Parts: sequence; structure tokens; C-alpha cells
Amino acid sequence: LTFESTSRFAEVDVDGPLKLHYHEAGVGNDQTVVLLHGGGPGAASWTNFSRNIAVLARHFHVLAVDQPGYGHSDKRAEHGQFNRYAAMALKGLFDQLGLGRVPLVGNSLGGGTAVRFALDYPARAGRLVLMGPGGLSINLFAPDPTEGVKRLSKFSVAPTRENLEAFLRVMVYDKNLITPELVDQRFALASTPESLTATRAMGKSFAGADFEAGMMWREVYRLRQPVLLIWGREDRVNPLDGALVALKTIPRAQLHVFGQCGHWVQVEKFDEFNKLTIEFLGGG
Amino acid sequence: LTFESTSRFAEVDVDGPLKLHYHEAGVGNDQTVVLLHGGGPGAASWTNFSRNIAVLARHFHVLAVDQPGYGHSDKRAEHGQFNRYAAMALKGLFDQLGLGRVPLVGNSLGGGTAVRFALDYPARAGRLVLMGPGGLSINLFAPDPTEGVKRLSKFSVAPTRENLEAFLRVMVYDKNLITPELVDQRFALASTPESLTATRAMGKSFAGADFEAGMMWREVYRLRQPVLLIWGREDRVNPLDGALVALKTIPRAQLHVFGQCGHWVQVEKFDEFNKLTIEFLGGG
Amino acid sequence: LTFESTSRFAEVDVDGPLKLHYHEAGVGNDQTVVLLHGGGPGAASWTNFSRNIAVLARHFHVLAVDQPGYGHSDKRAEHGQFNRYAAMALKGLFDQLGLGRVPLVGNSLGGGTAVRFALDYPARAGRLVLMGPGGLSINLFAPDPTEGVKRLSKFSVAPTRENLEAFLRVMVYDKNLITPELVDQRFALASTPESLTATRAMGKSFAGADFEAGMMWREVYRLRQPVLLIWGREDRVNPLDGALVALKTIPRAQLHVFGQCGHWVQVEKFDEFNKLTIEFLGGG
Amino acid sequence: LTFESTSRFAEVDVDGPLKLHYHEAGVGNDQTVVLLHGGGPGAASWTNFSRNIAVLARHFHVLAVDQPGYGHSDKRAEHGQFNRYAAMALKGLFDQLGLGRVPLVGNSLGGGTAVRFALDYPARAGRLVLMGPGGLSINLFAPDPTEGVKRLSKFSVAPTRENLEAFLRVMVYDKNLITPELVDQRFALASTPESLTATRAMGKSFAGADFEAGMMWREVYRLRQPVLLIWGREDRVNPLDGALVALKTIPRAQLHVFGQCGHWVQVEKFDEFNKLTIEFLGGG
Ligand SMILES: [Cl-]
Ligand SMILES: [Cl-]
Ligand SMILES: [Cl-]
Ligand SMILES: [Cl-]
Ligand SMILES: [Cl-]
Ligand SMILES: [Cl-]
Repeated sequence: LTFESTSRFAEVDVDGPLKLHYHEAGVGNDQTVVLLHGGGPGAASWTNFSRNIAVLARHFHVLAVDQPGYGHSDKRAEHGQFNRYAAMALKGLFDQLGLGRVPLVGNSLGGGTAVRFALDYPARAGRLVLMGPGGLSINLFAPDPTEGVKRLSKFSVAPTRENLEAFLRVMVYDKNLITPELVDQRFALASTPESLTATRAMGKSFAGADFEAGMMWREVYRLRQPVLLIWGREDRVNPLDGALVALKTIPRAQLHVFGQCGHWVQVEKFDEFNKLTIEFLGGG
Repeated sequence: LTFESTSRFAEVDVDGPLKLHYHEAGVGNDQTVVLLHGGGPGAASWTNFSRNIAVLARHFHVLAVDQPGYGHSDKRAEHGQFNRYAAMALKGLFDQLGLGRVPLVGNSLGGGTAVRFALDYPARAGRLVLMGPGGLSINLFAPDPTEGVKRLSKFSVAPTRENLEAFLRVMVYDKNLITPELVDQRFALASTPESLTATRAMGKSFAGADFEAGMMWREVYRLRQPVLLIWGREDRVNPLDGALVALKTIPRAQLHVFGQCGHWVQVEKFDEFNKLTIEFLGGG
Repeated sequence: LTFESTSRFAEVDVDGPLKLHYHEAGVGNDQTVVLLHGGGPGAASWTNFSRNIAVLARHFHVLAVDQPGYGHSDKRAEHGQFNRYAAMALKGLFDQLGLGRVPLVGNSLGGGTAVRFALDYPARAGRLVLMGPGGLSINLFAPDPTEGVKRLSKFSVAPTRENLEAFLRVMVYDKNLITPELVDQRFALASTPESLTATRAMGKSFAGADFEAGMMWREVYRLRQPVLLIWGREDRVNPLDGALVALKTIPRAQLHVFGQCGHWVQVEKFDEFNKLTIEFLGGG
Repeated sequence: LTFESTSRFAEVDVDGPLKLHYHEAGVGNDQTVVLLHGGGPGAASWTNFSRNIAVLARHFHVLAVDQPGYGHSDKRAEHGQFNRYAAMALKGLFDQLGLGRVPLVGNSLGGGTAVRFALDYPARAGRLVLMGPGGLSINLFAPDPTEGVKRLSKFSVAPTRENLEAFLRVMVYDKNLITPELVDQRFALASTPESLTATRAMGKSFAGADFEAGMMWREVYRLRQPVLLIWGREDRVNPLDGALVALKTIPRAQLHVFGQCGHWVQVEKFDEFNKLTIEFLGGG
């Protein structure tokens, strides 16, 4: 399984043509699962879920979708509230590929997208697995912006190698996972002019007049499916106090917290994460 | 596997002879695991872990120990702080059976016993699985006593069938698990004169001058092993806000919360509980 | 100041004529404040604020309003979502009295009414003082219904003096505040056919298709005024964990918690409450 | 009242002579109160309480004490656990001044010192007012070290004006309180070799084998006096989640939280803090 072997494109309509890049594996497995990556600079499906796709494709038909503005999907200079824009793109892909009701796995930004999708198109979303998710998290104790959000803003204003490294260090509990190669690789993807365009256009959409659609902690009492929340105890981006409203209000919620784990659960606890996701989604 | 086929006795020394009753299954399985039951009236190993022993004995050598004052273990009229008394009895059994370092699974009262044991005899305790545990729980938001503790006290003062039923109803989210047969069975065991003696002697030991040994939320930063905390979201005895100090201070802690689940996790989520315990303790 | 000297009536139109009883005091004083009582069986303005009205009336022009269904206000058998119903009546009274923008003080149910008024008529509500308020509270840890709400429901089904005394005793930390005289007086008002009609109507009102109107924790991020939340640490009706979403999301929030205090802050900590309220609303 | 008019020295024995600087005001007033400042680089009594001393001195006999390592008190290179060291010095000063039982007001580090004094010399501490206190705080959700503590550590390693300004800016909600004059004054005191010697010594002092002395959240259940905890909702040094164990376990606790307020409550909310403190300590 490689970037190239799994790479797929689709054209969907969201206020005009929109190119979506995704990865496909485990074709023929009975159960399809959609993976939605996190929102850090230079993030994309393949790099986000590298320690996971190969393992999950043993059990599931995996579609790992680059959200609009990331990886090889379109990087428009302007859009509405990001999670609803991303959910509309996903609905386009579901319709194009003929998907019915499919479970979603969403990390950070992609967890917000998974939830907005499950709220707006309730019959198309199955079980959700959400890792340090945006949108449905509200940090009842942590002052906003958090250390993780501040370092992301600083990179967006001064997109240097040093500021990217400072951002990546507050993603993980074990700062040795932040290797020169990782930094070099992510900096290379994050600093292209169209990636910077996509990241700037992000800032105006969470901060713009469309903000209420982002406040999904207000709405998740409506989710009817089982939802597994997964958190790193040491998450410095979306800290653990953000899980509480969703745990309380989602009728069939579950929460799993890993000690000695930051925001990148799927990396730092990759094995325990894969096993929890496989069991929760029904073993395939 | 039956009560009778699995039933075992040992005599250990704790301020004189003490008869311990336990159940044994999965003999010859490489990995021994000790189960410690909850503290409700008429509680014991076999009835507490009926939906679990058979499944766990497929993977582990299971010892399910009736704690002093419960089931067929000795029911003394007097003892010190209960968890240290129970941990001393367990240390006696470990020494008698030749056990080295063994993982412990503890529900409620038995979770407090497992923790006191792991603190006082650190080289004899392996991984801990703690379900709505006493001792290391401190309800930061819930006023004490909780609804569950109050109904237990009321039964202790007026040990009637009606007061036992009211206690058992706040153990579970789905009140239909509280069948006439369950009530009849538990009432029969709970209302014997020596069981009432054991339950009264309990009240004077958590409330007596030995109370600090009970406050194990103060001490669990010392645990060096992986610890899996398991909670019912709707636990009305030891509610979910009691998990927070242990989750924060145990270095290798994990927490799993089940929505639509009360204090009896091992009953209401028996399947998910068995699977989590099997994976966490290493699959056997 | 007496019940009779302060008594006033007004008629307002809320899907038809609606009689409202209120108490007026400190007519000399420039700053008006509206007081909205808690919602237990037999509650009313004069008794709910008996330790507060005389002290506040030295500084403010006090309007203590019997909410629809309570005291000498009309007790219809049918109405929509209670807090919205009571807020519409209060708004009718504001228009009749020629009030513009006025601070509100609200205990429990009255706190819910105050918040619904401030959200629906934002230009008419000044500073809010809310004591153990319903509506904006969401108990992130406590299983619902709480011990307090269950006792209130038991009285609705079986309106006996014993069930009312049991409810009143979980209202307060110091159970000696629940004197035989208080129980006899509240029970005499609560047990009338008109009051019980009101009590049941209010119940039904909270679980319709307008349930969203009761979930005010979703909306208080829009409040622009200073808001003083006041809680008893030992509130067993609306416990302390219910304060967190409001404290986080109300921009100019403050929280005062009293140890050794239950749900009736204005009674149990009357002197500290009187002083917090006078200072917060500007000393008059 | 001036720095010079109020200035006083005393010598006490704490493993050898120890010079203590303090400010004395309101000598007429019957009720003594001891003020203990926060612990940032260059902090001292006069500047830390500059918005409070004159107001409190109208009601109380004020003793504002420069803790060892700060202001004009001795700055040894070596000492044990800081709060215990500072508490021993204060106790030496109580004995020299002939004080019995006196209320203490403590910000941050000074809050930690106040609590250690009240635990080690229980008959000598009256009512406690603690603002964003160290020592009794345990951040149940925030990963440690917090943003605030990390900025303080960065200054210890690289004591520049830029690193001090960055630290001071995470101390407060309203960043305009961090004026060029304030930064220049604090930095001039913090950068002296004596102060930096103190700053580093204090660091080392917290991670010895006497670390348990710093974990005061384990011990404050033993405090018998009223304790007013005061917090900024936006404290990024000792965040709000650090209040919970103390509020739960101190029998006569109260908590006041201020929205739009960081770690320097006595500065950012000086008027509300002055009034809370005067009323709590009995008006003098
Ligand atoms: Cl860092
Ligand atoms: Cl399902
Ligand atoms: Cl019940
Ligand atoms: Cl291990
Ligand atoms: Cl105002
Ligand atoms: Cl006192």
C-alpha cells in the first residue's frame, strides 16, 4: 500500500466544480469506513493516518478523504463555515460513489466535519469515532485560545520552519516524535502559496459571521448513533475538558482517555487506537 | 463452571485465623488474574462476576476472592480500615498460593481493596482494572453522601426487602435488570445475622479513626503500572466526577466511560467490559 | 413592610388575560430590580425572599413577582414551555409599568425565567443574579434526574406532607431550616387543587417539541450583561457541575460558590447573598 | 502611606539568621492581616498589592511580607521546599511580633505559603483568602506544565526583557496592564544576580524528595477555618480546574470566579477583590 497505489480523485459540486483527492484500500471488505484527517499546516489523509490505513484496510473498505484546502483536494481562497463546506463536499462524494450509511473516523478538524455531516445528513452517517475533535469540544476550564491554537495562529502569520516546529511539539506528549524529517516534510507541504491561501481562508471562516454552525457542542444531543470519543490526557490543542458536553449530551456516547498521549492519538497510541476503532465499528 | 465446581477455601493469618472463600477457573492458563467484587448487601464473587468469570477463564487463570465479611469468607464483628484489612487478607492468600506479581480487577469496594493492595505491596500488583472504584474516587461535584450511599445506609438501619430493592435500582441505568428473583436472592443472603454483623462493622471502619487509609485519591500518584478506570456515565453510587483525580495523577492511567450504564458496569456492559479487560491485561 | 402593604396585582395578556401578583417595596429608590422565586411546591415571592426583600428594599425599588402557577398569580391548567410562558407574562408587566432595562434576580425556576427573559427580550434585562438556576444549568457529571428532581416528581404523583418534607430536606444543607411550621405552611399552599393543577401543567410543559427553549446553556453565550451565578456547593437539585457551561460561555460571568449551602442560597446564606447582590447591582 | 514610611525589617532563625522585609500599615486597627505576594520574577509586597494595601489598611493592621528570595528579604542560594521555607520564616516573624491567630491573604506562590503555614502551624492561621494559589491547586484537566509555568521556566534559562514581558502577558487578561514601565521595573529587580540566584534555587526546591510538601491538595481537608478561594476564569498559570479539589475538601470553603480576569486577581479586579476580602475577614 502506497500514496500512489491508493490515490483516487472525484469531482463533486459545491458552488461549482470541486476536486476531492482520497485514498482507497481494503476494496471488497464488507464494511466501508471514511477517515477525515486533522487540520494542522501541511496535514493530509495519507500522512495523518499512515500508522492506521494499512491496519484498518485488513478489516474495512477505507476511504481517507483530503478535506477541501488540504493535500491534493481543491484549495479555494474563499468558503463558508469550514465544517459545513467540508460536509457538503463529503455528501457529494457519498452520492458519487453510491455510499448509503457509513461510519466516520475523524481527528481534530475532521472530527468537526464528521459531526456536521452526521447532523446535516443523519441517514448517511453510522457510528462515529472522534479523536480530540474540533466543533463538538468546548474547553470549559482551558482559556481560549489554547497553547496549540496560538502556535497555529503564529505559524499562519509568520509561516517559518521554527514556528511550524513549535506548533508540532504541542501536538504530542513525546516530543521525540517531532523529527527533523517530519518538520522538513510538513514545512515543504505547508509553505506552498496555495496551502498558505487555504490556511488563511480557514481563519476568516471560524472567525466570520458563520461561527454558530461551528458550535456543535450545542447540537450533538441530536446524534442517535453510538459515538466513541478518544482523547489524549495531555492534548494541548483541544484539551480533555472539551469532551464533557459531548459525553453528557450524546445518548450513546463512550469516552476513552489515554494517559501519556497528546492531540495525535492515532500516532502516539496507534496500536490501542486501531484496536478500539476496529472493535467499536464491529470488527468489520 | 458452577459455584460448587469453582469453590475453594484457604486459611490465612490477619490478627488470627481468617477463612477466605474464592472461585478458581481457567487453571493452566499462563496468566493469573484476581477479581475483587463490590460491597452491596449480599454481594459475593460468584454473583458479582457471573457474566464475566466464564469468559475471562477462556484467557486467564481467574481467582475471584470473597472479601472478608462477604459471601463465604469470615464475617468478623470488628476490623480496622476495611480496604487495608481486605488487602492484608489478599496478601495472605497470595503468599499461601505462591503468587508473584498478578493483575487485579476490582469493582467498587473491591477497586479500593485492589488499590490499597497495589500501594502497600507494590511488587505483588500488576495492571489494575477498576470499575466505579471506591477509595481512589473523590466526587468533586456530587454532594456526599450520594443517592447510592444513602440507600445503602437506609438498608443497614432498616434491612427490609423494600429498602434493598430501592438500593439495587440506583446500581443500574436499566431498572429492568432488578428482577423479583435478584431482589429475593440478594435479600436472602443480605439479611442473615452474620451478614448484617459484617455490614454494620463496615460502617464503623470508613467512619472511624482509620479513615485516612480510605482516601486513596491522595496516594495513587505512586502507582507505576498501567491502570484502566471504567465508569458508567449514570453511576449514582460513585459518580463520574470521582474519576478525575485518579485519571490526572496516575501516570499510566486510562479511562473508559460507557453511556447508558450505571454502577454495575460488569453487568450492564458485560460484553464490552469483558473485551476491554481481556485486551488491557494482554489477551492472556 | 408586610405581605399586605406590599401586595399588588396586574392583568396582562398571554394567550388571554393573566392575573399576576407581586410585592413592591422601596418606591423612593431610583434603581428597580425584579425578584423571581424558586419553583418548589407552594413557593411564592414573599416567603422565598423573606430574608432578602427588606434589606434589598433599602437600596432598590423591589418588584418580587409570583410566577404564573404560584402564590396569588393565575394557575392555568395549560401553557407552553414554562420559562417562556413566565417570561412573556413578566414582559407584559414591564410594558404595563413602563420599565425599560431592569436587573433581575432569580432563584432556581425563577433563574430559568430570568435567563429566558434576558434571551427573548435582550434590551429589557440588565445585570442578572442567578442562584442555583434552572435552564442554563446542564449537569455535566450528575445523572438526571437528580435526587432533588426525583423528590419533586414523587410529590407530584403522591402530594403528601411526608413527600413535601422529603423534597424540602434535599433543598438545604442545614436540615433544621425545614421546621414543622415551614412544612405546614408550604404544604397548605402546595396541596390546593389549583396549585397541584399548576404543578402538573409545569411538568408536562418541559418535555414537548419546544424542549429546546429549556436548553438555555446553548444560548447564554449571547448574553452581553454582567451575570453573577451563585451556587451552594451541596445543591442536590441543580448541582454545582451545572454551573460550568454558563461560567465558560457568558462573557461577563462571575461565580460565587458557598460551602455548607444547598439549593436555597438566599435563605441559607441570606446575609452573604444580600451583600453580593447589593454590590453587584451597583449599591443603589 | 509610602514604601519608605511602611518599610520594616526583622531577623529570624531559619537554619541560620534570615533578614525579612515587610510593610506595616493601619497600626491603629485591632485586626491584623498578613499579605503574601505572588512569585513571578521581580515580584515584591509593595508592588504586588499596590492597588490593595491603602484600602485594606483603612480596616486592618496590614503586614505585607516579602517572601524569602523576593524584594528586600534575604536571597539564599540553598533552601528546602519553598512554601515550607517561607512558612518557617513567617512563623519566626509571628513569634517575634507576638502574634497569635491571624488571617492570611495570599496570591499564587504566597497562596501556597499561606496554606503550608496554616497546615504546619494550624493554631496561628485564621481565615485564608487565596487568589490563584499554588500548592493546593491540582490542574485536573490542564496538562502540566501550563503555558504560564513554561514561560516562567523560559525566563529562568534565558533571563531577557523579552522573556519577562512574555511571562507577564500570560499573567493577565487585559494585556494593556503590562505597560513598558511595569516591564522595565520588574525586569530591573528580576535580573540582579541575587534575584536570579533566588529564582533558580526556588525551582530546584519543588522537585526534591520533599515534593509531598508541595502537594497541599492532599492535606487541605484538615483546614477548619473559612477559606475564600478567588480565581480568574482566564488564569493561564494556575487554571480554574486547579480550584476543584480544594473547593470540595475544605469544609468551610467559598469560591469566587471573575470572568475577564487572569492570574493577578488583586490587580485586574482590585476593587471587587478589596471588597470581598474586607467583608470575608469581618469588615475590621
Ligand atoms: Cl514546548
Ligand atoms: Cl449501530
Ligand atoms: Cl428510583
Ligand atoms: Cl505492564
Ligand atoms: Cl452593566
Ligand atoms: Cl472564623
